[PDB]
Formats: sequence, structure tokens, C-alpha cells
Amino acid sequence: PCLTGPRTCKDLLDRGHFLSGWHTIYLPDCRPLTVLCDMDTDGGGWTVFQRRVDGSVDFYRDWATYKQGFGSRLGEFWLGNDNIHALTAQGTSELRTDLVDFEDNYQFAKYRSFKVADEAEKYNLVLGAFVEGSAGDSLTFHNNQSFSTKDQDNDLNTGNCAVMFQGAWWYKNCHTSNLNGRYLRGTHGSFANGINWKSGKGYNYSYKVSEMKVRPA
Amino acid sequence: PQPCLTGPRTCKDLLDRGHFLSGWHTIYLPDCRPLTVLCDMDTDGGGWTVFQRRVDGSVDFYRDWATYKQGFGSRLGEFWLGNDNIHALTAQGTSELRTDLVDFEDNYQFAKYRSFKVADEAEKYNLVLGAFVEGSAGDSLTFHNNQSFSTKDQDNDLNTGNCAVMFQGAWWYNCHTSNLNGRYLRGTHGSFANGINWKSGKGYNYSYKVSEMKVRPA
Amino acid sequence: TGPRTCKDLLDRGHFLSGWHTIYLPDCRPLTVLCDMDTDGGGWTVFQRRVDGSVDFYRDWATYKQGFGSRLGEFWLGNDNIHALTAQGTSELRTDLVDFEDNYQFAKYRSFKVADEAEKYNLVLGAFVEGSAGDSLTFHNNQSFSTKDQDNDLNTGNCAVMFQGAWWYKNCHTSNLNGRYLRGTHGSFANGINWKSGKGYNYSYKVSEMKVRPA
Ligand SMILES: *[C@@H]1O[C@H](CO[C@@H]2O[C@@H](C)[C@@H](O)[C@@H](O)[C@@H]2O)[C@@H](O[C@@H]2O[C@H](CO)[C@@H](O[C@@H]3O[C@H](CO[C@H]4O[C@H](CO)[C@@H](O)[C@H](O)[C@@H]4O)[C@@H](O)[C@H](O)[C@@H]3O)[C@H](O)[C@H]2NC(C)=O)[C@H](O)[C@H]1NC(C)=O
Ligand SMILES: CC(=O)N[C@@H]1[C@@H](O)[C@@H](O)[C@@H](CO)O[C@@H]1O
Ligand SMILES: CC(=O)N[C@@H]1[C@@H](O)[C@@H](O)[C@@H](CO)O[C@@H]1O
Ligand SMILES: [Ca+2]
Ligand SMILES: [Ca+2]
Ligand SMILES: [Ca+2]
Repeated sequence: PCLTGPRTCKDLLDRGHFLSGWHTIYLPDCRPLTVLCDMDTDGGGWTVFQRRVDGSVDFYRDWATYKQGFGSRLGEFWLGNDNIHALTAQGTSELRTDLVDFEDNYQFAKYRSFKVADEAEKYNLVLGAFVEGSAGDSLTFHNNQSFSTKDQDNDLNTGNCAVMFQGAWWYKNCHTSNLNGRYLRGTHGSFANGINWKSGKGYNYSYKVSEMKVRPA
Repeated sequence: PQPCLTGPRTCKDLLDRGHFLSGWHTIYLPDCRPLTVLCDMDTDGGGWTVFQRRVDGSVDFYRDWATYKQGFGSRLGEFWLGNDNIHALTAQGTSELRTDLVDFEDNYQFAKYRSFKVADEAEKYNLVLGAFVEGSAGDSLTFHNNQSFSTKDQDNDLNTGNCAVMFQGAWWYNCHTSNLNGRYLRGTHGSFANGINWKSGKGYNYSYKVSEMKVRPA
Repeated sequence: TGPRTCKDLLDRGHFLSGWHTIYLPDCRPLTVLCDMDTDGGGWTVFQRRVDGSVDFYRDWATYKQGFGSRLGEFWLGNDNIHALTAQGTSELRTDLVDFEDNYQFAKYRSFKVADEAEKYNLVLGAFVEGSAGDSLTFHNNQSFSTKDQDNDLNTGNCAVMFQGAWWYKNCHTSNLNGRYLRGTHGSFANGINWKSGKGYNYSYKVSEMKVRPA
């Protein structure tokens, strides 16, 4: 069934699967991977590689853990950097970020392309242009930057951005978005260690919900 | 079409076969065609297929005709199974309708019904209800029977204007007795009869927290 | 030619916790909840409390077949738990989460339950460690009781008195299938309680029981 089956969430939408949920697709190397398809938002057909919903899961994790993915299909998760690379290595995927505060305000941001290099290249980010979005652009800042974890500092800071802002990211010096930060529940006094999108609700507010998803453009 | 003799026909068959846990399973409509449904194995004995569910306001139920046509939402949250599917699922033979409704105070309420069917789209997804049977809810969905289902981008109601808009939902609409796909307006709300409203559950000013609409061959 | 435990699944590259299907000693397929995230991962979860939305005060027929929702709380079923732990020694972990979001846990060298004929009798290994303390050893070598089938060592009915289902003795020091009484409660020992953890008056927010081949 490598040849019979679907390759992206967009294919699945095309075959009449209209409910968001966990489906299995086939990577370019025929590796089956079970992913979360968002069939409801902005046309549908999105593959979701990051989800924060309740802070039930700990996102302050080491390199090996971000490499392979972690969390629960039942809630919060990170698909894993190898998988994310695999899903974007060949061709041309757009990127949607979806955010929701505790007041119930939906914000979003969209990007013309999104790709991450392989581990040899430290999961480098190549971000396309900012298209539109109510959350403002807080990711172009992090273009062309390696991913870093607490136990592997690849940022452009003389210190450790992952430790300073309690997360994992394509930190530069340090950040303008921090979606793998701590689930601090709305306003917080600690400086920028939450689920923060600057242009969105700033350095001191942590969203209720965060989702990053890709669709083939 | 006619009852698939070759695999699990309904959530009921699943139960009889030893899937005791509530969850997304897959069945074969009389088409003998597959679809992946939510089976409620736990309630009023078990065996139910759920075509509608609200829980947490996460999803926007104020959608147009084409989107109710095919179903929307998420397997992990609120969802509508789509009217084509719902047709195909009930309008083969006899199948009961149960409704579960929970208030934000954390109680429980219901409303078994004899028989439930939606005619197709060709025929405006007209609802064929049957006799109320029992349930702490009252709303004996007598009205709405023989009524075309209505959205925002179409009309068809007992009221000149959009029943849809004026109340912000979708249902088989002079104007509405029970407004289940309405706006997840957490609790008692000043605005009138636009919330997630049973009628004799909590009137028009209490939108519930949790809602489910399911079916089992009667 | 396929997995027989959550541990196997971990070994093949399934890194996300979730519902997978495994194959039991007889090859009956069984869909279980794999915890791939906690303490090394590879745990099969047979009991889960999360929010109190499921009735746990249930009979023998229901505790035998299992009940609830993969979407939330559930009990895998006594038949299943025995099949899962029929032979090659699985260790048990017990994971507990209070209402201020604090974690306590407990871990046991081994865990096994007999079949229905021996009335799902508890066979438990040695306490190896855990912030929750030991509150299960006390129940070693006791049959399981529900409300409609009293097998305890009490002249009365422990299942009824503490609104639960357990290897009740006279009666319990843990009562994890107890009523979901959110937080501290005046009522005595009828919550999701763990005597050594938070005592007979604190009922937890999350509770999970899980097995992995030792
Ligand atoms: C992405 O960013 C890199 C540098 O950032 C690193 O690499 C990326 C992939 C991430 O993993 C980050 O975390 C890392 O921080 C840019 O590299 C620079 O590109 C510019 C072009 O604008 C180069 O500027 C030129 O360099 C010429 C000579 O380069 C050679 O010598 C230098 C040092 O002497 C050496 O570092 C380099 O490798 C070559 O050997 C020079 O003649 C020319 O006139 C101009 O100065 C700059 O040298 C590059 N630096 C590095 C570190 O290589 C990428 O350009 C950028 N890519 C994209 C797509 O934008
Ligand atoms: C959190 C993180 O990335 N650290 C993990 C920890 O969670 C646990 O999985 C451990 C097992 O020894 O391996 C790491 O140390
Ligand atoms: C709730 C419980 O455990 N009790 C059940 C009850 O709900 C019902 O299903 C009955 C048979 O009709 O079996 C028990 O007696
Ligand atoms: Ca650094
Ligand atoms: Ca009209
Ligand atoms: Ca007794």
C-alpha cells in the first residue's frame, strides 16, 4: 500500500475524508506515519506538526526527543523534526499558524513556503514570505536559523535561548515567537518563557491554543 | 442499496462483536460502503452512532449548505457527520434517536424518540420524526417534523427572513422549537433563543455545555 | 508478524502516545492505549481517570468486559488485563496527578491478575520506588469485588461502602476506581484515593494504571 495509499492530508481531503483527525499517510521513502489532518480550517488539507491545547504535556525537552517527536494523539504533541523534514524536503508546502487566547480571540498567520533541513543541517528553517494574518509576522525574524534545544545550543546568542525562554525553536538572538514555550495560561510575569507570539499578544501572554500546520502549495 | 451482509453494519453490531469502548470505529452503510463513525458504547446500554456533538465551543457551527452537506468539525471535538451521510445512515430502516444534553452545572438530560430519518438533498433533507418516547428534556420535537433543514445560505422555514440568521445555526426550521447547532454561548445569555437551546431543557436563555445526537437500530 | 505489546510498538518507531492495536497471547487483536511518553515509554494503560465524566461504580459484567471511552476515562476489562499479564512478568506503574497539577507515581517489580475462575485475583511484586508511597501491597493476594459480587474480608460490602471496585479486603488503602470527588472531600475514603499519597480525603485529578514487560 505505499503506492495505493495517500501522501498528504490534502490527498485525503480529496478522497472524501471530511472530518479532522488522525490518518496515516506515506512519506516519500514509503515510511508510514500517522498524522493529524486538519480538514476544517481555511480550506482544509493541513497536516499538523505541533499542537498546544491544555499544557498537559511538557515541551521543555532535549535534542533526541525533538528529533523523534513526543506527546499524545489525544492532546498536545510535536511530530518530530525528522518527520517534519520528511514532509517538506520535496516540494513546496505552505504554513499556517493558528492561535487562540483565553478570551476566545482567534488569530492566525500564513506563509508562502516552509521547509526544514535534515539533522546534518541542524533542522534549518527556510521560511517563505509572509502572506496575511491577524497575529502579525513573528516568524520571518527566524528565517535561516538552526533549531536549538536546551542541550544543544545553535542560536546566535552568547547565552542559551532555549534555557532562557524555556523551550525549543529556531532561536536567533533570541526570539520573536516561542510556540514550544511553557503553558503559562494567559498573562505572566516571567519574561517570554510562554507560548508567545510578539506581534500577537506580546512577550507576556501565553495562548490557550497553538497549532502549526502544512499543506502542499 | 440494501443491508451489507459482509461487515459491521452499525455501532450496534460492533458492540455485539465485543468492541466495548466508546470510540471512532468504521462501519458499512446499506450501500455496504465504509465511513468512520463515533460509537457510543456506554449509554442507555450502548450501541449508538453519533452524528452530532458539541462540547467546548472549539468549532464554528454557523456554516453554509455545502459544508453541512458533507459534514465538518473534528473527530477530537465538535463535529457534524454531514447530511448525505446522515441520510444514508438512518433512512434505510427503523432506527431510534437519542439526544444527550448537559448543563454547565454538570447535570444530565435526554430524549429517546421512536424513529428518525432525513430524506435526501433532492428532497431538502426533510426530517421524518416519530413518536417521542421518554426523556428528561421534554422538547418532544413534534414540530420540525416534515420540515426542510435550513442553513444561512438558503431559506425554507415558517418565517419570512432567515430563520438561520435570526438565530445563528442550522436546523429543520415560526420559527424554532430547539436550536442545537446554534452558537456555543456559554450558559444563560441575554440574547434570545440563539444559544444551544433545547426548549423545555433550559428554555431560550440557557445554551448547554455538552450535546450529542445519536442513533441505534430501534 | 506484528506487535504484541506497547513496548514492541515503541521499538518500531511509534513515538506518540495513543490508541494502537496489539495481539494478545492467542492472537486476538486488541486496541489499547499506549503511553509512549512516561518513564521510558512502552506502557499499556488499562485504567484512566481524567475528568469524572464516566460512571465507575459498576458491576462484575461491566468490569469484566471493560467500559468507557478511548476519548477519555476507561477500564480495559478484567479479561483483557489477565490476557495482557498471563505469563512473562510485566511491571506496573501507577501515575497520579493532583488538582494543583503535581505528579506522584508508584512502580512495582511485577503485576498479574488471575482469570475469572480465580476471580481476577491480585498477584503483585515488590514495591521498587515512587513519590506516592506504597498503597497496593496491602492488597496482595485478594480477589476482586464489585457491588454485586462481594469477595472482600468485610462482614459488609466494601464496594458499596466506598463506591468503587477493587481487590477489596477490609477494606482498602487505595481506591482508584472510586468516585471522582474533585480535590479534598469530607466523606471518608470514597474518592480516587491513595492512602500513602494524599490520604483518604483527597481525590486526584488524573489517575492511570499501566503495564510494561519487565
Ligand atoms: C543562511 O545563513 C547563513 C549563515 O548562518 C548559518 O547558516 C545557516 C544555514 C544556519 O544554520 C544558521 O544557524 C547559521 O548561523 C548565511 O551564510 C552567509 O552567507 C553570506 C551571503 O550573504 C556570506 O557572505 C559572503 O561570504 C563570502 C565568502 O564566504 C566564505 O568565507 C566565509 C568566512 O571567511 C565562510 O564563513 C563561508 O562559509 C565561505 O567559506 C564573501 O566573499 C562574500 O563577499 C560575502 O561576504 C557569508 O559568508 C555566509 N556565512 C557563513 C557562516 O557561511 C547564508 O548566506 C544564509 N542562507 C540563505 C538562504 O539566506
Ligand atoms: C525531557 C527530556 O527531553 N529529557 C528526557 C526525559 O523526559 C526521559 O524521557 C529520560 C529517560 O531517561 O530521557 C530524557 O532524559
Ligand atoms: C450501571 C451498571 O453497571 N449497571 C448495569 C445497567 O446499566 C444495565 O446495563 C443492566 C442490564 O440491563 O446491567 C447492569 O445491571
Ligand atoms: Ca548560544
Ligand atoms: Ca423564510
Ligand atoms: Ca463482604
